[PDB]
Amino acid sequence: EESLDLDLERSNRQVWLVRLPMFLAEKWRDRNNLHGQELGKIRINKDGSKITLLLNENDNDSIPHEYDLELTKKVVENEYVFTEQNLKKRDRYIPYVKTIPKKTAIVGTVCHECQVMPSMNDPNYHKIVEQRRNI
Amino acid sequence: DPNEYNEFPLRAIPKEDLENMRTHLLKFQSKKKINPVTDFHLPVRLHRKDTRNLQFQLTRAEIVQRQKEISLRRKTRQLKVLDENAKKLRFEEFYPWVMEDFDGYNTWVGSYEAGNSDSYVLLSVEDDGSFTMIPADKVYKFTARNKYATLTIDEAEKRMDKKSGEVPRWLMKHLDNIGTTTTRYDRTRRKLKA
Amino acid sequence: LPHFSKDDYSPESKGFVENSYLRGLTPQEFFFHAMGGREGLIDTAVKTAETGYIQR
Amino acid sequence: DNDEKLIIRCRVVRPAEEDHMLKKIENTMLENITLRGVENIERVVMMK
Amino acid sequence: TTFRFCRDCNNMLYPREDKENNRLLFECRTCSYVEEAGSPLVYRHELITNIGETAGVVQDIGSDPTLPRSDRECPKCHSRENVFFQSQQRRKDTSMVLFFVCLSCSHIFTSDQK
Amino acid sequence: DESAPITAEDSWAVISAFFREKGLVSQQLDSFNQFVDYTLQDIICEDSTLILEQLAQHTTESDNISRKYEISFGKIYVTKPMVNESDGVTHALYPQEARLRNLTYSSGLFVDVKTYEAIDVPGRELKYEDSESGKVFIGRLPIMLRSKNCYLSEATESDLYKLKECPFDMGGYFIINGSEKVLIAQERSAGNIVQVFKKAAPSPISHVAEIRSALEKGSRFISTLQVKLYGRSSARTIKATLPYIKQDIPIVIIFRALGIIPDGEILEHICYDVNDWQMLEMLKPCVEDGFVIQDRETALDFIGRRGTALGIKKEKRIQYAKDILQKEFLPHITQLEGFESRKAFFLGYMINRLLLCALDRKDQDDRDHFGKKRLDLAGPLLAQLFKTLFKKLTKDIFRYMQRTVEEAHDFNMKLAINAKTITSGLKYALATGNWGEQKKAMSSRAGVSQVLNRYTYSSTLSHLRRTNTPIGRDGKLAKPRQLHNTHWGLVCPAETPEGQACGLVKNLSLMSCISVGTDPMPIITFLSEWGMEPLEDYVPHQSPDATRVFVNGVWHGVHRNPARLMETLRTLRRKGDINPEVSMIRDIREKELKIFTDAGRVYRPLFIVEDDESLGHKELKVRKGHIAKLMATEYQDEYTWSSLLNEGLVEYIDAEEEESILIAMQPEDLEPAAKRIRATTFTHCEIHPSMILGVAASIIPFPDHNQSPRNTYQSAMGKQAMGVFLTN
Ligand SMILES: [Zn+2]
Ligand SMILES: [Zn+2]
Repeated sequence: EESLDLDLERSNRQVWLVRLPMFLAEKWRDRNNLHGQELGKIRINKDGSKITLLLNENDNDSIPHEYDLELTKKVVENEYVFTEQNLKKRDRYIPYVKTIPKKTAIVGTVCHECQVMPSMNDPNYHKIVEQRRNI
Repeated sequence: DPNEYNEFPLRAIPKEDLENMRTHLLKFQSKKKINPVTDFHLPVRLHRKDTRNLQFQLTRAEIVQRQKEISLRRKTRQLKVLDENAKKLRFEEFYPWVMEDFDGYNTWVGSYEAGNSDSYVLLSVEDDGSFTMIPADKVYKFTARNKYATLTIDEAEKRMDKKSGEVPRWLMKHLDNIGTTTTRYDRTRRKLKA
Repeated sequence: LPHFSKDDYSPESKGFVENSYLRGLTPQEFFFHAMGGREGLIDTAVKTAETGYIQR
Repeated sequence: DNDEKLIIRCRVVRPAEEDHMLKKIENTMLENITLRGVENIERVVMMK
Repeated sequence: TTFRFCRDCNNMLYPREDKENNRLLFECRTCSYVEEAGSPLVYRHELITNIGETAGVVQDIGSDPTLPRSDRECPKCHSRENVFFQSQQRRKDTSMVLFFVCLSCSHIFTSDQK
Repeated sequence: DESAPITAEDSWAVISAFFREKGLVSQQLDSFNQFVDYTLQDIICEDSTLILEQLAQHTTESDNISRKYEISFGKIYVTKPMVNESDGVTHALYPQEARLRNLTYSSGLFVDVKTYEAIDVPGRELKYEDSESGKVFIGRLPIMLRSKNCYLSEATESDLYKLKECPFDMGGYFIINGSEKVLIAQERSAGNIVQVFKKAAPSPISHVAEIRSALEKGSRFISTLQVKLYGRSSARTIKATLPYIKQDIPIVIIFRALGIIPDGEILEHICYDVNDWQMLEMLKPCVEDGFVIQDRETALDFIGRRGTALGIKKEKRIQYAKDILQKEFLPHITQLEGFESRKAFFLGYMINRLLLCALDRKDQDDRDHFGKKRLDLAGPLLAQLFKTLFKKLTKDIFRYMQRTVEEAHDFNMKLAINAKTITSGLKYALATGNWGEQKKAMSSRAGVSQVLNRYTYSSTLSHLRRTNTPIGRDGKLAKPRQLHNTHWGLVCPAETPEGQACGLVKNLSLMSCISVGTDPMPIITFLSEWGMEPLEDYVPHQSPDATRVFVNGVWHGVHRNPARLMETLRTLRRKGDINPEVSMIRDIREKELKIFTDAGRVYRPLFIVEDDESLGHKELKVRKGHIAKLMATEYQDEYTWSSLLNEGLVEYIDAEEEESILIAMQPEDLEPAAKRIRATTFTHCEIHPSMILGVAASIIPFPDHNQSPRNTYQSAMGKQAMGVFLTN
């Protein structure tokens, strides 16, 4: 029923791939979370070249409320986010190839590769330093 | 702090929206920048297909043109354990991801690398200014194929046999003069001409 | 030896025994003397069986 | 000998695909052409 | 003696001769791309050489303790501090020549007293 | 003052503390304690899966029920030595009791053992998926004396005499059938490490590189990988041998089949300085060899048959080849499904190392260097035997469960014969000296369980810290018999037997300690967190100077600044946040960083010297106050050697690191600006030179003042002297 050809419409959306520290990734990658609630705020210079993250107080002050975001690659090429789901239910050529069709659509273009690092000056920070030291 | 910045709390994607929907990361290996919307000839189809004899496979335009023209057990067994997620991953990767445009000009074959799929998290700015938080389950890497009209396996096996000390330095040139195994784009162009 | 600067060919650096038994050696020289003694021991302990075979 | 660059210039005479054949020629020249003396003899020392 | 690769694909360009124009051409034996030859040089051998002695000259040479220090001066900065080490070419027919690199001028120069 | 420096005399207090803490037999004791605390629950939970879900053994049968027979082992348990005689109650044993009664000072074991189904008639499918007791007895195994679970490990001198054994009996032997029994270390070449050899001229191979591997220690995973360089000439070609491929294969084909088609990328994986060329010239013929194939699966399509019986096939399954390359190829860095790129980079690294030796840029490898060896000990040996016997156990468990097609599940009585098997096997291995099951002495090097000598206390101590390697029956005369420079301060340079074994058996120096290994996962996670370039996105062009990073011989990533990472790791170790057994080396010349945390390394203590000094030139960190506190602690009859370790005053050094450290023999040799003969960049000073000896040589007065072979004669002979050996 659905068109087998992928959608090319949703491509034009910039995407920021973020490498995330283990403690924070454990929380955010949880499926129990992700209800749509806001989690943190971002700060961008008018001059640019410096990005820091302002985490909301929902963290229960067990982790830093401020982080610095460093663009590992300011310019990014040939990296995109495509989404997948189930579909509704010498000149010799090979007739049978066993195609398997899925519903697919490309939804964004990656433009900024950046990593979240805890700001050592943060008062709640440097605690995860001892936590990582123990482990 | 003095308002030298744009502040806005990023908001998560709704939970109920996420389920039954899978989001993956796409990668191309190419020195030159490639834009899928412009370079590729729509319609573009993404299928999970067997990659054996990719050259012999007909183009989507070629397929459409062809369609239009037509119009005792041992009873005792023990199975070693394997992780269910690993089994599912193996089943999914049994067939590679293969993407083609209608023209057949550019073809790309994906592969799965598990190096950093778990740690990486997706963030793209929403229309309102929020940043959409997506756990990235898998990351796929696509490579170009058949652009240079590759030679087939059997003749390669014959060549590697030490019949000659060195293969002809112009063997590819002679084959191209014979035009054997034309490119999928070339085959599609020939079919369109016919 | 890990007590020396690299790339030295001075006799002490590369194992010349300077002192005499009367005063007594120094750690490094002691080690080198041990090396020589071990060499002699093993070479004789092998030549004995070999040359016995030849003699027979 | 007047020239201070000891250089030899040779070309194959034929009335094309030079890489393999000429590399083989070079290998033959380097490891096949004796100059003087008798093979299976190496550095010889003069003793008084 | 450097090697070029096809712009269309990272593949070695094999030299080949223009029959009529009598100039060397580099053709990608994979894809029909062809390229002009910069120099009449094709292959270079260098059976015996005295190169490769500047291998691994990291900016952090002075950081390591184990390399000995001397009092000779670099003829750029004249600072008596310097780090010296012998030839990196590990062959039996090497030379006793040494190499002096000075932390201050960050420059390498030979031990040749001549 | 308390901040004053330390006179060479004062070092003795530190030594006193170190012995008071560690104890001489620490090596043997700790090996066993490690093998008991862990590696046993691990070896069980690793392979605790066994299920017989007889759904219907054929379609229908309607359906039938998914007759799961699930058996799994949970936590294990160990007991104090607790042995009952015939027809009697169980006694709480004691070492002298077993020793006089010819018992085996062992203790029993028992482990917990664990249907609800999923059903499927044909269509749909893919969702078609007991105990009878608890903590069932499984056998009994011997125990180490004064181990964690030995009665003596807590005795007081009064109580110790109550039990009637000499308090000087420090040492972990074994009591088998009433006979003191001791195992001896076995040195072996360390695995998972690159080596290159220059084979003899007549053979068509001139340079070879070999890799060994293991999994600790499933299936034994030997899996030797070797790459050979052919020809002397245009025969320059590189081929590799891979199981189960029985032909030599051109490496270019391997790269392509791995998933790297464009030749330039493969060149990038071998050559690093694009400016240099020579390696490209010698690669040229290799590139020419693989000029014919241009697709990954086509390269995979190469047969490399070696068997087994060809299953579903046309000529060769691409699936077969990829399953080989993932599951079996290179059992280290990864073996699951999806890390072709890691394999490619590591293989390119090894190719580059091979190519250097042929290009004379770097010299021949040294097999006899000590650091690249290891010392297998009680822990690993018992691990091997327990693994083998438990595999036999599981195979027998599968038997007699398939036999009971009818009723019922035993769960009780077969395990009794199983316990007999496990106990008998352990007893046989520890008593006979043969090492393995009753396999007709196959692969059974005998010298593993020698009988403990008991003549002189000196001899007895000089029999615990003992080593042995297999080389041959007669012996060669240019290989490790002669001493080596690397042996400094780790193995006594005089305490060796003579004759047909000289230079084979060797004896640990005084403070030398053995490495018990540690999980590397926290270390690698920390390293990645602090900034690592995962190799998945590495590129030589943008990293013309970056430094490679290795852990236990696995490449993980590349980093830009090595210096800050080096100092940070050093500081974190010194602060005590990492097990000090871990050793790292920065080969600044080679632009390389190594991390080692395996088990079986050999290391010695050392003073740390701070280059900086407010007082002036240079100084070792420890001062007089610390040693005064040490003396006070000792005479109290609370500083320990550990308490010295935590605050960064002494640091362990493995045999590998010394190639990156400068040592000062005396604490005053050059620190400031007839009897005998006596740079400025020291980092560590020897605690005391007289500690390079072993047990027996220590007795020799003034060993400096006599000829070395005479010292060796005395070291061997002194063990043949009478006196006292105990008090009981
Ligand atoms: Zn090309
Ligand atoms: Zn200078």
